[PDB]
Amino acid sequence: VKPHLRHYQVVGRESPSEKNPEPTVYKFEVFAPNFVVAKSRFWRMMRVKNKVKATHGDVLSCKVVKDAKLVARNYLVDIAYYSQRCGYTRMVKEFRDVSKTGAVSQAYHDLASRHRARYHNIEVLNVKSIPDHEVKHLSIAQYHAPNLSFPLLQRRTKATRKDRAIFVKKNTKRAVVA
Amino acid sequence: VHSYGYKSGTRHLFAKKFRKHGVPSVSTILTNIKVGDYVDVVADSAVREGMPHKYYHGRTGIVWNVTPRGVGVIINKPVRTRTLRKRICVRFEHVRKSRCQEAFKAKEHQFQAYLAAKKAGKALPPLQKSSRLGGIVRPKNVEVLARRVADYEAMVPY
Amino acid sequence: VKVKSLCTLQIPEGVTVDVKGRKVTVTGKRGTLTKDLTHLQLDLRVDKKNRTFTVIRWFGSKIPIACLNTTKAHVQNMITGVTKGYRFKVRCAYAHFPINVSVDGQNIEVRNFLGEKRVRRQLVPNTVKVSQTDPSKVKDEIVFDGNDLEQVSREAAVLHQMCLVKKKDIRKFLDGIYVQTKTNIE
RNA sequence: CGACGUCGCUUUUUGAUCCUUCGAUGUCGGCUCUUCCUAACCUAGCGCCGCAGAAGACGCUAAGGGUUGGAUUGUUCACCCACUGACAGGGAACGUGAGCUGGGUUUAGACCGUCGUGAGACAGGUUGGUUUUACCCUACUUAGCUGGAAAUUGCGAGAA
RNA sequence: UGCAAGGCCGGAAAGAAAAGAAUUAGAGGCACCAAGUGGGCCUUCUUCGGUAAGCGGAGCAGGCGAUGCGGAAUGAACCGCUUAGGGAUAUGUGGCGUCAAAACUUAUGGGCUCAUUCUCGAUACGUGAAAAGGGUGUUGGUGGAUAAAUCCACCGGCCCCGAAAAUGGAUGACGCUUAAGCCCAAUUAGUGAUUGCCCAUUAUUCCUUUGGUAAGGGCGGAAACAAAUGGAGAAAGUGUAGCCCUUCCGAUGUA
RNA sequence: GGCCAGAACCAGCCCUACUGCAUUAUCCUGUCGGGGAUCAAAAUCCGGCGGGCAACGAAGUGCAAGAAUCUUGGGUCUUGGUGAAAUGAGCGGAGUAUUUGAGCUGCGCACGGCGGCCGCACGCACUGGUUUCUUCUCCGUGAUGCUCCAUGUUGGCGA
Ligand SMILES: [K+]
Ligand SMILES: [K+]
Ligand SMILES: [K+]
Ligand SMILES: [K+]
Ligand SMILES: [K+]
Ligand SMILES: [K+]
Ligand SMILES: [K+]
Ligand SMILES: [K+]
Ligand SMILES: [K+]
Ligand SMILES: [K+]
Ligand SMILES: [Mg+2]
Ligand SMILES: [Mg+2]
Ligand SMILES: [Mg+2]
Ligand SMILES: [Mg+2]
Ligand SMILES: [Mg+2]
Ligand SMILES: [Mg+2]
Ligand SMILES: [Mg+2]
Ligand SMILES: [Mg+2]
Ligand SMILES: [Mg+2]
Ligand SMILES: [Mg+2]
Ligand SMILES: [Mg+2]
Ligand SMILES: [Mg+2]
Ligand SMILES: [Mg+2]
Ligand code: NA
Repeated sequence: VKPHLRHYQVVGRESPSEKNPEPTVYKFEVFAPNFVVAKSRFWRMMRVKNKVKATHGDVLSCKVVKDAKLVARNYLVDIAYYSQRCGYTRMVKEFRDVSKTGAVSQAYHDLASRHRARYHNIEVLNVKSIPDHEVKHLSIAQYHAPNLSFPLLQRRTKATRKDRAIFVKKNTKRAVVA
Repeated sequence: VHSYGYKSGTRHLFAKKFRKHGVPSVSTILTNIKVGDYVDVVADSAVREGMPHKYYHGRTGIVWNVTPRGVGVIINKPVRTRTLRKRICVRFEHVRKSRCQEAFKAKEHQFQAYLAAKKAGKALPPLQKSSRLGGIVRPKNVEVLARRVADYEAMVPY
Repeated sequence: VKVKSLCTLQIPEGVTVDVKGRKVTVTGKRGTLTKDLTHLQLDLRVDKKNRTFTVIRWFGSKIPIACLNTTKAHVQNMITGVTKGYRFKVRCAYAHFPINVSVDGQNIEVRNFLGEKRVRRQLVPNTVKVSQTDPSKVKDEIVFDGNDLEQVSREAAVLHQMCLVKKKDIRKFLDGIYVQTKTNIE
C-alpha cells in the first residue's frame, strides 16, 4: 500500500509591517495527510519557535516533494514523541523502505504500536537514506546479505474475491456453497 | 454575613492607584461640562462628596442638567426585560469628558475637508491599498525552520 | 524478528538420523530412538553426505528461537544414548534404619525406610533395565540402564521421590535414595 | 514482627445522607430449618521456621465434611463450668412472627426515686398486661391423566 | 461682537470614501385583559461546607421536567438528532464473526499481546473496580562501559503478580487468539488519483394534508354549440363539500 | 372494462461512464572522484561536472466547468404522461455556415533580470491577425382555454 503521509515543503513568513519590513522566510519539512494539516503544523512550529502567529503571517508555498525512484534503502528517522509521565522522548530508528514518505509512515505506525503515540504528539526531526555499513541495528542489517533468501511459511492464502466459497469439497476445489 | 450597604464590595473599586493618590487637580476643576455632552462617570475616592453608586463607575452617558457644584447624567441601566434611563446626580469631580465620539467627529471633519478640496480642485491624497493582495516576494534571507535536539534539553529544567 | 536462525549438529559415523514431519528417529548400534517434536514447528534438515543435522527458525522471536538449542540437545541426547547408552547409579543413604531394596524383574521394593512398615513399590518400563550392585563392591547401589536419557532419569527420580522424609526436619534425617553418578554404559 | 510514614480492601460496626415506603413492607432475642461466602478452627495435601524429638509459629492449594453440653442474664454480647479432632468467622429484607414463642421493648392499672406550683415527665427502677387470616397464584413436596419432531399443522421426505 | 439657552434663516451631505473596513429567515415602537407557575431536578466548567456520599449550598450556560426518534445491550438528563403523513435518495451517532442490517470473517496495511475456577482483553459518560509496590514474561527507547559481541544502570509498550463475600451468571450472549483483543492507517490498494458498506421521526427531493403577519392571478359568462346519439362548474369570497387556480413557508409539546 | 400483467416511447428527476488545465528539480539521467561490499564485482551512500519531461494508464498533487446529443447507459411498483395548448442544443422549418477554444503570430502596454537594455512562459488593449483542427447556428407557434375532468399498445381475466 502507498504511504498515508506525504512529504510537504511549507514556505512561509510573517506579514511585513512597519517594525519588520523584510521578514525572514522559513522553509519547513512536514509529513502530513494533506496540505491543510501541513500548514497547521507549519504555523504551530512558527508560533512555538519564532513567536509568529498564523493570523499575522502568510504562506508563500505549500507544495509536495515528489518521491525518488523506488529502491530498497535504509532510512534513518530521527523522531520525537510526547508522553505525560516521560515528557519528550527523542529516538533514532532505522527502517527498510523504498521511499522517505514510506519510511516516515512506517515510523509513525511503529510509534503508535510500541509506545501508544498519536500523530499530533510526534515530531519528525529528520529522515535520510543511510548506507548499508552505517546501519547499527541487526534487525535492519540482516537484509544487507548479498545472497539473502527465505521461504514463505505459514501463509494464509485467500482466494480471489470472485472465486471465494463458503463450503468446498474436502480434497477437491469444487465449491458447494459459493 | 454579606451586607448590602451603599459601599459594599468596593475595597478595590473605590481605591486610588499605586503612587497616584491625591485630590482632583486644577484641570479637573477648569473643565467645562455642558448639557448634552458625553461624560464617563468614574468615582474619585479622595472626594467622597457626591460619589456615584458602585454600579455607575465606568458607565458613560449624557449630562442632562448642570448645577453649581454638581452634574446630572442619564445612564442606561438594564433591569429585567428593559433598560431604564437613570438620572444620577454627582459632583463635577466624578465625571470626565468622553472621547467616545472622537472617531466619528474626526470622520465628519475629514469628509468636510475632502469635499472642500474636491470643490477647490486641489489634488486628493492617494488612496490606500490593501495588504491582502498578491505579489512577488524577494527574500533577503531564507532560513530553515525545524525542531532540533537541543530544544528538548533547553525546555527540560535541572 | 530474525530472518534465519540455525543450530547445526555433527552426526557420528555409526548413527543415522532421519527426520520426517518433525518426527526424529536416530538408529544406530545398541538400539533405535524416536522423538515426536510436532509441537515445535521448526525446519529440520539432515545432510547424510556431510553427516549434519540442522534445525532452522525463520522469522522468529526470542521464544521461538529458544527451541533451536533444545531440539539440538534432544537430538544429541538421542545420539549419545543410541551410541553409548545411559547409566544412573543411585545410592541408599541412611543414619539408623537400613533401607532394604529388593529388585525383581522390572520391580523395585523398598522396605524399612526410617523404620516404616509400609512397602514402596515401583514398576520400571521394559525400556529401562534396573539392577542392584552386590554389597561387596558398593553398598546399597541401584543402577538404571537405558538408551533414553529422559527414561533412565525419571526412574531414578520416582525412586528418590518415593523415599521422602515427612513431618520431620530435613536438615536432620538426611536419609533417602540419591543419584550419585550419571554416566554411560559403553 | 516491625515503628513512622505511605497505598489499599471490606461492609459482620457505628456515623453521614434522606432516594423508596406514613389509604401500614409485623420492630429484639431465641427456637426450627435450609443454603451460600471465605478472610481455614478441625479435617486432606504441601512449603518454610530461631525445624533435634515432642509440641508449635508462619505460609500455600483447598469451603468436600464437621464445628458440642451446660450455670447467671430477655438479652445479641459477656463470663464461667465441662466434653471434643475442633468446639472458625460471617451473609441470605441486621435469613426465617398467615413458622412458633412473646422474656425484652413500646399503651391503658399501680409503686418507688428524682424532677415539676401543678396536671404530669424520666433516654431511671418495678409489677401486671388479646400475637388474626391461605380454600387464590406461584414455589417446593408427593400423587394422577394425557397429547406431541412443521413440538398440534405440510402432503415439508434427513435411520449413530 | 464673548459665553449659556430657546428658536429662525441659510449651506453641505463619500447619507457615509479608501485602508480585510460588518452581518442579519432585522416591520420598530405602544397598549389592554387574563391563565398557569412561584416543591424543581441533571450535567460541562467555576465554586463553598463536608472523610466522603446517588450529600448539602452557589455562578455561567445548556438539558430533563414537558419529548419522542436513531445510538451507547439495559439507564429521566450521555452521544446523534430534535418530532404534519407517506416515498425515494443521502447521511449523523454507532457499527460491518453469528445473534443482527452491513468486510458472504475487506486489503494485494504496519506492529503489539497469551492472560488455569469473579475463568486476559474488548462501550466514552460509567472507581457502572482498583492502587502503592513488584516481574530474569516479552519488545521498544536513552545514556555509559568493555571487546567476539557482550553487560551496566535508566525509561516506555502490552501481559503477569499485587487483587478476599456471601442464590448460578454475565465484554452482551456465544465465541474470538494467521482476533472477532490493543495502538495506528486504508477503501479495493506503489495500477495509473482523490464517495468500501449498513442503520435515524435528521438532510435533500417528490406526493398529500393542515395553518399562515402568507404571495399572486381569474371572477362585465367569448364566439359558437337541441335531442335521437366532449362533459360539467365559475360564489368579489374570515370560517363550508373550503368561489376557482397558481406559489411559498411552517407543522412535536406538560401546566 | 373503472381489472391484472408486460413491453414501447414522452417530460422531469435520480444515479453512473467518458477529463482537461496547472504543478514536479530533495527529481531524472550520464560521467568522474570518493566510499562501500564482494571471489571479483555491482548496488545502498556521498561529492563534483554535463544534460534533462521519470511524462499523460508519469505522479495516488492542486483544481476541474468533460451537453448520456453526437455515441439507442441504467433507474423511476420513488413522479406524471400517451400529447386535451410538447417551447426543445431535444420539436418544427431553414442554412452550411457561425464563433471559440487550441496552435502560431503583430504592435503598444503591463510583467521579470539588470541597471534603458535584455527577457517574456505568450496577461491587457487593438473584442489585432492567421485559419492549421475544434465545435453545428438560425429562426418559429398566447391563453378567443376562468376552472376541473375526459385521448395509446400487447396479452391474461371477465360473453
Ligand atoms: K421474630
Ligand atoms: K415536690
Ligand atoms: K417509667
Ligand atoms: K413487664
Ligand atoms: K407500665
Ligand atoms: K432529547
Ligand atoms: K494485522
Ligand atoms: K393551502
Ligand atoms: K365567506
Ligand atoms: K412494466
Ligand atoms: Mg400488611
Ligand atoms: Mg411481608
Ligand atoms: Mg457446603
Ligand atoms: Mg431480621
Ligand atoms: Mg414469613
Ligand atoms: Mg403472627
Ligand atoms: Mg411482656
Ligand atoms: Mg406435525
Ligand atoms: Mg406548590
Ligand atoms: Mg436508504
Ligand atoms: Mg448479516
Ligand atoms: Mg376558496
Ligand atoms: Mg400543536
Ligand atoms: Na481599582
